[PDB]
Parts: sequence; C-alpha cells; structure tokens
Amino acid sequence: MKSDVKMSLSLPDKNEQVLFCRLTDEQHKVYQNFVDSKEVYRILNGEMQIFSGLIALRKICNHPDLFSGEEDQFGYWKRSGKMIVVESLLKIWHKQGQRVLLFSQSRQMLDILEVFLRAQKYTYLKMDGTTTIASRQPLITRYNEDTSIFVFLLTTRVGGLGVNLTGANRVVIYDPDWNPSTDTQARERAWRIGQKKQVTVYRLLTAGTIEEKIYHRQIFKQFLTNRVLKDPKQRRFFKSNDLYELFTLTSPDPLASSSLLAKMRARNHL
Amino acid sequence: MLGFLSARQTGLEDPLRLRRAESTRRVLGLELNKDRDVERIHGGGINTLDIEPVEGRYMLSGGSDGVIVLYDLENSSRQSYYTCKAVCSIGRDHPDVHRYSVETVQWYPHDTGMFTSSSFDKTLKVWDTNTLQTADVFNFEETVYSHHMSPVSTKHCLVAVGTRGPKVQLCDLKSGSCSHILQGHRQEILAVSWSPRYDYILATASADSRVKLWDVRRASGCLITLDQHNGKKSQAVESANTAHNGKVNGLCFTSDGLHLLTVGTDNRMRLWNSSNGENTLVNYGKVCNNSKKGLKFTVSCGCSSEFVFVPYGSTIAVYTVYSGEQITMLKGHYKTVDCCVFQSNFQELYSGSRDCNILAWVPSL
Repeated sequence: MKSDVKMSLSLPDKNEQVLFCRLTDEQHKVYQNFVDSKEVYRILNGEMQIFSGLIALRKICNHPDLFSGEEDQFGYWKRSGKMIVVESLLKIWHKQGQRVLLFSQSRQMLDILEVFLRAQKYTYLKMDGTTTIASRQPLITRYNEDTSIFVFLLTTRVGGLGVNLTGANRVVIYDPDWNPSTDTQARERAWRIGQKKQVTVYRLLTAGTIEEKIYHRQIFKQFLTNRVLKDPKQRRFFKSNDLYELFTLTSPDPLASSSLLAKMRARNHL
Repeated sequence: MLGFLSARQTGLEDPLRLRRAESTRRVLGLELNKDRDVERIHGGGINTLDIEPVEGRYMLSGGSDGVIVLYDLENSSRQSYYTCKAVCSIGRDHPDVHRYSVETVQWYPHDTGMFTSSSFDKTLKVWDTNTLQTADVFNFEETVYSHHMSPVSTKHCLVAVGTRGPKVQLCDLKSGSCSHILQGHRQEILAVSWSPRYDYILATASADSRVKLWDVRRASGCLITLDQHNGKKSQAVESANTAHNGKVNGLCFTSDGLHLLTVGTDNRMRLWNSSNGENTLVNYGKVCNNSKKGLKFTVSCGCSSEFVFVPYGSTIAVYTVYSGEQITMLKGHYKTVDCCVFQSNFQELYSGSRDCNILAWVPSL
C-alpha cells in the first residue's frame, strides 16, 4: 500500500472529502413520485427484476432524465442539485487556475456534463468508451502535457484502469457505483507518482436516497476487502442491515513443535 | 567376523564396513523374537506403525478400532525378556479418539512432541504428545487413506493427504490452510509419500493404476507419471502411463531417495527412478497384495545392501531392493499383514496385522 512506501517515495497530500448533496425540488418531486410508483412496489414484491428499479433510481438521483422539462433544455444544471454543487466547485477551482478531473459512472450523463461544460466557459476533454481507442493515449498525453485543458470528463470504466493523469489536481467522483473499486481507481488516477501537486477527492452523494445505500454497499464491500487484504481486525459495519429497503427517500432535516502447537492452539482458541 | 573386528582395529577397512556389513548380516538374521513382545491394546487390526525418526525409542500404532497406542521400545527392565509397554493411548474413552479406523499415524519429523493421525472418520488430527490433546483437526469431505509429513522439510510443514476423493490435499500445519489440492488423479489416492531427498517432491499413488510425482511448489501439475514400459506402449496420455495393472496401494522411497518402490494389486512391486520415473526393470517376482486400502511398507537404512520389507499376505517378504532377490519371508502372523516399520538403530522390524498383534523381528544372535 501507499503507506509503507510514502516516506520512501514522497507523494503529495491526498484528501477524501465527501459531500452529501441535497436533492432539488424538481429532483425531489420526481424521486418521491417514482419511489411511490407502482413499479417500485412491484419490484419490492419480486415480480420482476430489481435491476430496472435500481437503474431508474440511480438515474433520478443523477439527473431528472426520466422526464425532460428557453433555458430549461435537457441536461439543465439547475434542475439537479449535484450539478449545482459541481457548478460551485468548478467555479472556485477555475478561479484557482487548477485542473479538475470529473468522473461519472454513466456515459450518457457524461454527455449532459459535456453540454454543461459548453454552457460554462470550461475547456474540457471527454473520454469514454465511444471515443476511439487510437485517440486514447494521445488524448491522455495531451491533457497531461498542457494546462490549457481545465476539466477532463471521464467514464470510470475506461477512465480508471492504468491511465496516468497526474496533470489534474482536483478529483470529484460525481456518481457512486456498486463497486468500490471503480471509484477507488478513479480517484487514484491523479494521486500517483509524478503528481507534484496536492490533490483532493470529492465524493458527491445524495443524502437519504439510493446513492447513500449504494454507498453503504460499497463501504461494506471495502471493509470486506480490508478484512482479508490489509488486516483481519476490521471493525464490524454497524451502520446498516443492508436489506431491500433502499427504495426510500429520507432527505436531511525447523519449527520445534511447540511453536507449531502454540500457533495451533491460538488459532483454534478463537 | 573376527576378521571384521581385526580389520576395523588395524584400519585395513573403514569402520563403515563393519557397521554396514554387520547391519546387513543382522537384517538377514531377522527372526520372530519370542524374547520380545509388544503389549496388546488394539481391539482391532493394526493398520499403521511409526517409530519416531529421532532416537527411535517410541512407536505409534493405529488400530482398526480407532485407538492410537504409544509404545516404548526401550528395554528399561534389567531382564533380557521384556514387553514394549504402552506409554499412552488414545483409547475408547478419549474425547478426541477417532470414530473409525485409524489409517495412518506419523511422528512429526524433527521433534517427538507432536504427531498426526488420520482416520476413516475423514479427519486428520494433530496431537500434542505431552498433553495428548488434539492441537488441530482437519476435516475432509472423504475418508482418508493415508497422509504423510515430509521427513526433510525444515522449511514447509505440509501434510499430504490422500482420501477417496481424486484430489491430493496439502494441509499446512503452520497457519492451518487445508485448501491446496493437487489435481490429476482420477480415483482414490491410496498412498502419498514425500521424497526423503527433495523438500517439495511428493509421490502420490491412486487406484487408477497411476503414480504421479509432484513439485507442490509448482503450479503446473505433476512432474512425472510412472509408466511400466518406459514408452514401448506409448499413447497420448489420457489413460496410459499406468504404474501397475491394478490399484497402486503402496509407495516407499528408498533411503537415499533416489528410487521409488510401488506395490499394486497386480501383485507386483516395481522400482522407479525417482528423478525421471523410469522403470529400472527390477523383477521382485510376485508380491501378493490384495489390500483394498493403503499398504504400508518400508526399506532398510544403513546396511551394506538396501532391503525392502513388504507385507505378503500373512508374512513379511524381504527383498533386496536393487537386485530383487527375495531374502526370506518372515512367517509369524496369523492374518494378513498390514504394516511393517523398520528400526534403523538395531535392524529391528515391527509389523502389525489384522490379528491385533504387533510382532517384533530382531536379528538372531
């Protein structure tokens, strides 16, 4: 891990802030309605696949793209709270003359983010599964070589996985995943060897919605991985029972045979 | 002999000569000692015996009744006649006694303080000799035919376990990890034996008539499959390369670990080069075994000529390893003989048998 080598390698400071975003009024309304919808009720009854519901809920929390509502065109920032937070953060950071690395588990949401960054004066470079493979490494190199490109939209599936992105400084994980490893590698794109500048990681999450329950899932997973990779004395994940009640809206507010036998007795005493 | 004493005394011959030649002469003179007895404690047949590798004083013995008896082989009485008294015993009343036949029992090499025993109750139990309590229990999904700890491993402390499953289980006594399996056999593994020479070489014999030598470190399957003919009948290996024409229910590396002796239910014993598994074509004649389980047989150590002592029905047939000449057949048991174990210090042989007896064979005069 990067703790037994940090003093011997001299990486910069890293941060892992989390922001519990608050769902906007229209966003709240669509979410509150869809949880109350008959479809969710049927999924709770197990009549069909749960995946459909989970997709729908994640979409709602991600933007009201279930239903689209001049200056209220599709993918409007003010319509969804997380986009408001992203606006504020990118505003302050662009004023800081700093390079940002914005990740999203989805690909079409990466498009809504793209049109947003058009709506702003933020010069970006987007990179997902549809961008050509041959244009991939040159795109990464381009973004890393010059500071003109400010933000770098990324889908986590190609955005993770071995690319080096030391050019960016600030990383924001816009959308959680069921897989902790996805966001972990995403945030770890920056904080690598050659990152000569401080980097902070912002996880944008919707309080009380599906995304918090997915967060609980990926925490429980992470603890399970820790229990077997870093040390087995992990603390029990006491926060949740992890059931199928994740459809709710609850917004805020030589060993000499005695060493052996001793070791054996130790293990079998537990 | 007095020539041998005079030759030792005058330096004509190395003292190694007198030791080895006399050790051999003693082996050829093995005879049922009625001037020595072993205390009867097994209600059922003795499947296994194990004299401890350091100091050769104690013997373990595993019965068909599930009890493990721990004998003292030193004549602590002043008489010339003595019974090898039983020091301890995992008896019918021990909370940890095996539920069914104990099939193998083995001293931990390098130290007498711990031994291991495997049974038909699908368990390999590790015992603290002193307190005589189990320190560990490995459960297998299938009945254990034999296990074996490396006589040489100062580094690893794996137990190879052969069950009726087709897979060889390696149980690490250092932190207990019974997951590792060697795959490649197809029927029950009736015998496993670590090389006495190489730390990580294991030979495993199975009822599918095939014997495989493994490098358990290696992640790529068996090193060698012993083939009776060495290639005269050569086939793309899917069913050929059988060591025997029946089940192979016995393995024993020769003392120096350069050759492998396999006995199978085709009533043959073969001698294999343990390096390339090539058949040395030693004859040995006909060796009657029809044991349906593992057949525990030994070799001699520290003699001018190596011998192998194989249970031959109700007798122990003694053969010269490298020439095949049958020395003799030791006739003193009443039912089939299951196991013989060799005491390397004094050229004594102990053999257990289904008639609930352990007979000592000591050299005459």
